[PDB]
Amino acid sequence: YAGKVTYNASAWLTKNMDPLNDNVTSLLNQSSDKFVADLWKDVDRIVGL
Amino acid sequence: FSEEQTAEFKEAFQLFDRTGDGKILYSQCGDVMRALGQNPTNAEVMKVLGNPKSDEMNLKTLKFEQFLPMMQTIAKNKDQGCFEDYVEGLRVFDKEGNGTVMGAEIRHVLVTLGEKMTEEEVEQLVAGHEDSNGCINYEELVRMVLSG
Repeated sequence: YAGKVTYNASAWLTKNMDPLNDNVTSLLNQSSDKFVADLWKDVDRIVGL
Repeated sequence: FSEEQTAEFKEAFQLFDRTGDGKILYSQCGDVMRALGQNPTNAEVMKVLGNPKSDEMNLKTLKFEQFLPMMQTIAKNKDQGCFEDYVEGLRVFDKEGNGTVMGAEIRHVLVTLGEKMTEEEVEQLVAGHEDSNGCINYEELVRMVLSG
């Protein structure tokens, strides 16, 4: 309504996907700190191939 | 020491007696040192005891003027273990770093390492300081032995 907006689409795929080295991540999962271990316990979602 | 508190120190020694005979043994010595104000390494005691085995440790007697040089020799004592050393001391078995350990390992390490404890020595010390997952948090357990 409030103006024609330009969006640009380069890199959006991996933005709606979020991939990472699952290895370092699974170790961030097994961390010491309550924060890092709460923050990263969600390892399942990271994609590797 | 002042004759003020030394009067009191004497009384607690006298209240350690078994019969009245004036003679607290090389055994109970450790508790008298404690109860006055100390927390000796069982080594600190053994040092001023003169290195006995169980036999003459049980058989040899002390009197107060044999004890007061001992209590005095420790008291103005070398290095006294802070909160910070102690937590890291228990932190050792935190498989990751968490701030927490299972009350089974903790009950055990004190019954296997350093100046080893009995179950009796451990349970009274530790119990009710695990949580609803059976983790003892060490940080408070350390503070507990300090302000006690």
